Amino acid sequence: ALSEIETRHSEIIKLENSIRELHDMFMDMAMLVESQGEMIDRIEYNVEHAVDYVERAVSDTKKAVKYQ
Amino acid sequence: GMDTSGKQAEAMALLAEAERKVKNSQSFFSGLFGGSSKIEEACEIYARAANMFKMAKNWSAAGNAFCQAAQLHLQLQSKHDAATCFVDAGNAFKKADPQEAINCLMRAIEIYTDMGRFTIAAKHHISIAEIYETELVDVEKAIAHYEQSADYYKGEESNSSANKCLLKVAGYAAQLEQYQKAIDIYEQVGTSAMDSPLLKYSAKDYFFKAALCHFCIDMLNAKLAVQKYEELFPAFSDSRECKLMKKLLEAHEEQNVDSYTESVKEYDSISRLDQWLTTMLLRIKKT
Amino acid sequence: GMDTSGKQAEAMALLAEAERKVKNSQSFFSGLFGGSSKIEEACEIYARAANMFKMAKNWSAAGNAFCQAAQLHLQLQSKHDAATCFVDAGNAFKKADPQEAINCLMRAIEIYTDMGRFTIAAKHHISIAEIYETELVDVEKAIAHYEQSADYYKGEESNSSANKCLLKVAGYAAQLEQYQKAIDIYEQVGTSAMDSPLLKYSAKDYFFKAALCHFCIDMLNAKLAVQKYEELFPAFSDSRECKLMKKLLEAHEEQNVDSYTESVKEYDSISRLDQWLTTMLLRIKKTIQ
Amino acid sequence: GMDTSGKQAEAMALLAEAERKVKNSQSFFSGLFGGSSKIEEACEIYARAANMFKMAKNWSAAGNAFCQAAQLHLQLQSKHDAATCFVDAGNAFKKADPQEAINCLMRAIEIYTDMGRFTIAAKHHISIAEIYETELVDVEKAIAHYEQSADYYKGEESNSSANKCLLKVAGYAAQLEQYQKAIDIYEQVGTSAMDSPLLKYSAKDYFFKAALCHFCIDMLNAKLAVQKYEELFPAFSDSRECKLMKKLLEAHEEQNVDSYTESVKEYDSISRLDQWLTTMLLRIKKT
Amino acid sequence: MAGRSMQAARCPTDELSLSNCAVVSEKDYQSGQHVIVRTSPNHKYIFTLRTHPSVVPGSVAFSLPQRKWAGLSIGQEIEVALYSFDKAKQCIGTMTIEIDFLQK
Amino acid sequence: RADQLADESLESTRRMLQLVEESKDAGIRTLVMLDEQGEQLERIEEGMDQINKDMKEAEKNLTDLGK
Amino acid sequence: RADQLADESLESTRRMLQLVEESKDAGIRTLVMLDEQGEQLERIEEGMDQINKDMKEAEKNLTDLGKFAG
Repeated sequence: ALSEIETRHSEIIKLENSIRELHDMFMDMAMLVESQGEMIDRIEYNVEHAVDYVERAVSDTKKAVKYQ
Repeated sequence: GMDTSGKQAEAMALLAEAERKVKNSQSFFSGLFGGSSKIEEACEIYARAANMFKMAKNWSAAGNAFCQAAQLHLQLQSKHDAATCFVDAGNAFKKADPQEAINCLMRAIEIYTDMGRFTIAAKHHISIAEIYETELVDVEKAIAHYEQSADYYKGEESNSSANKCLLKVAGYAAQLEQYQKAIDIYEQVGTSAMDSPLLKYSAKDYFFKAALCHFCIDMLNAKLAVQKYEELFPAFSDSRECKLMKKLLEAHEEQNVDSYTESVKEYDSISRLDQWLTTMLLRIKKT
Repeated sequence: GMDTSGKQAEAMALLAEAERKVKNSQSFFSGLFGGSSKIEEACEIYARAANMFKMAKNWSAAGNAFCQAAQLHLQLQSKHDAATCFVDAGNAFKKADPQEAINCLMRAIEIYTDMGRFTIAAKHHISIAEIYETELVDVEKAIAHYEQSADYYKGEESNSSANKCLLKVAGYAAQLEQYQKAIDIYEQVGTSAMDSPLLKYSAKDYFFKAALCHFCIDMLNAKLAVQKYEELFPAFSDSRECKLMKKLLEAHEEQNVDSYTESVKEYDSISRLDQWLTTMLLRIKKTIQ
Repeated sequence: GMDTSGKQAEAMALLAEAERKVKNSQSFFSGLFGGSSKIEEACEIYARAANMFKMAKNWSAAGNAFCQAAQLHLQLQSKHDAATCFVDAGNAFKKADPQEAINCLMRAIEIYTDMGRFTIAAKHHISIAEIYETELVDVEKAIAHYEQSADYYKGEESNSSANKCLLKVAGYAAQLEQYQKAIDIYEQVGTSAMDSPLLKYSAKDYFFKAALCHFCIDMLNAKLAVQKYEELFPAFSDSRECKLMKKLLEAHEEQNVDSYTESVKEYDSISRLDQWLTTMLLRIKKT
Repeated sequence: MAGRSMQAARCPTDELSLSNCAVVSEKDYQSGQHVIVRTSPNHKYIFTLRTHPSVVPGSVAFSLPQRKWAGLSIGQEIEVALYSFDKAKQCIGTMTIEIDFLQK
Repeated sequence: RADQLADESLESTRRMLQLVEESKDAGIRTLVMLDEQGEQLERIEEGMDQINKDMKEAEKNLTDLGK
Repeated sequence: RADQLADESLESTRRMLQLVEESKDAGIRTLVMLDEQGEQLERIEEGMDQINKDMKEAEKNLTDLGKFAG
């Protein structure tokens, strides 16, 4: 009984250590993923803007060439 | 700082020479009609003068110069540039005075909708909704803008954004005591989350909120609603939400404040509650 | 809403103007021979009217106008733009008429894969399988589409997507078709993951499903495959799945339904079912005699 | 089946048309001087033929067609299309015969480094290292490619890719009874992981491996290295790694082979090891 | 007679609740009329109507014992069809009634 | 003093329950944002492919016209 | 009856230790990798802004030159 209870105490202290480590690790998870989500959002916006601008650029350049 | 106010002053002088450019448009462009690029560079100097103003920490002046450049730039050509300038003016006006930011954002919305860009229109609608919520007290306008953005996003199979917009609207409605819309949205989103394995675990909260908004309106239907959620989702009763709800609705059958007061205090003993849920419970359990 | 009705009215006006524009263009071609600006402008009008119309809450005719514009554009030796418009029209028809969307997506797949792009073709095949299986109650052509998507993905060494598609195909096959293909696919995916940097501890489930299929075939095959998995994968030896399946096999050998019932019930109680293990277990129980 | 056969037949027709095209086009260039459009059309025909060959599941001939198109295009004084054709030929040759895939990928690396770009060069180097490792046994070439890629990554400030390449190189070196280089790389990466708010959790593993590989040499050096590592990282003693190292050190010190084996078995039971670490521990037990 | 959709409501008065009669609006029905309340194809329950002024047209009121026996809830939509009792057969001669204390 | 150990074990059990529940609650929303990021990512990928194809064809046509 | 107490205790500790070590080892690699995607998307941003500026200047210069020629 003594050995079993001592082993259980070791197991519980390991429980708290591991769970707290994983918890801090997880808040880091969340922070990093939110930052990446924001910055990909900005990149997607800029992608759409560039696509539209370059499409109208080709359109007007081809129209100008046709004018020649 | 004030070395940036000095260049702000010479940016005002640049706006003055742009006034000279419009005077040229008045008088001298009769012979320089081909100087459309002159008007374009006049708009460019307007825009960079607005940029110097922004760097000078004059938000009102920066927004005014941005909107003036946008107005001078929409000469039936390069409409996208005019829309970008208008949204920049709105961003500049977000701080200080955001009222005209609202109108310029509507103008950008109209430009994009005519062009056909729906994602940008919905995002700007969400932006104006949030500026209303954070600046003004009107929620109805924010609710309408969020619903409209959700409609755009669902029109192009952008389901997640519409789902979140509807979730926010339903939460506000439950706080705004419109329980039919809240229950419908909560059950719809719960069923949608149940569809995919990724959001399979989340259905418990949505079912709980739908059941709460059911139980507030018609107490007897609370039993039927919790039952229906349970067979529809066999792993809903196991959830603490369903057990707690059953405890509250069964205690309410007999008039004993101690029972459900102890229940809610125990529930708060394991996890802190939110303003929405706490206010809901305090309102509902009074009668 | 006034906006919707006005959008629908101006879209009809624009469609009529586009039809008159194409008629006048075919007339002017002989009349004046201006080139091809007229046809491109008519296509532009059609596309603008179609986008406004799909903004107008109406979908079927918007997709039809998009298809007409895409056809007229492809008439001008332009393919990628026409193919993209075909894809958009099919997406619009998704909620209006599945068959038109399916046909437009086939045309887009053919043109794209002729160009040289396989990833878009594979994604379109996956979309076809999903749209077919989600609303139409059938698998076989969905299985074919998943297999084609996996093949296209593997052609460019995109292993993850092809593996996922093959896993889905094998799962559907086991649910409905024979278990030989399912057994082979599950064993292959399980054995190709002993060294997985991030999947070191789930090959057990794949091998367990393969063993369950073996048991659904025959007891002797069940046990032989059970050993094969045991020595092949040492970690699987200590897995709870190993003990559960061995207990089930030894129970089924002696013809005692009570042991099987208690084992399955305990397994369900400790951990939930998956709607695929339960069906196979029930089919096994049906043959206890 | 039928689709593959039809693709192969159409592709054979296209190839025959392509040889006819190249022959008649060179003849017409000689006799009429029509420019270079015909050569470009022939190159595009070769590219489409290679694409349809890959469709037909004939990777050797598809890669041959890609290489032919690359050679024809670079003969036309253009590089990027030739490099893309060469890398596509390598991808086709990746299966079946990768030696010519290796050669064409090396040519692609040569042209890319001639242009001046780094990232693609390092990616191709690591790709060739992977090809050698998976299809060949000459791990030395893989080590050299990893070294070149790591040098490029470190120079371009891409610390992550350089760290990964260095870790792989150290693993391979310590595998082939080389410890000094392995010791240096492992301790370097562990030190690099000191201040990392995230990699700090992983910093211990590199030090543990470094201590083991250093202990492959002698005992006293291992004790000094491990105590130095503990002093450098005060909390390293918290993990089971330090106690395991000390226990193995004393067990080897007092020739307690059975105790060493029992401790290794207990560690394996609590956490299974890999082939490499088990080999290292058995090598340690040999003396 | 054919049955028309309505809404289940709460009984307005305690005495009417004790009367065990479905409280309905005068504009919609009459006191003494018998109805069959259908919530589903397999759930039909027969009621006797008692008119009260407070009942809003377009809804039917049931008491809590009634709303528990009949599986009816406030705000739910319920189709009410008039019911005819065969007096040569359905007149209750002797009914076996179980009784118990409502309140502990 | 085994009863004190039992009481401490109960308190630690409660603490573990709270911590695990918080971790699960945050994990659910982590799922939701990963889904959102993938949703946006697919669209940006498709837009990139479209722009690349349009640009290749446009520049090639212009270069051919230049001759 | 303490025998089954010990049995459940050893099962509890065994499963706890293995599963906890699994999570701890697993998360590390993924989050070491996420920074690589972050820096790749940084490079995407840099190259893409340069690309956008390049086309903007090229198109405006082309329009100006075409106007000059006419």
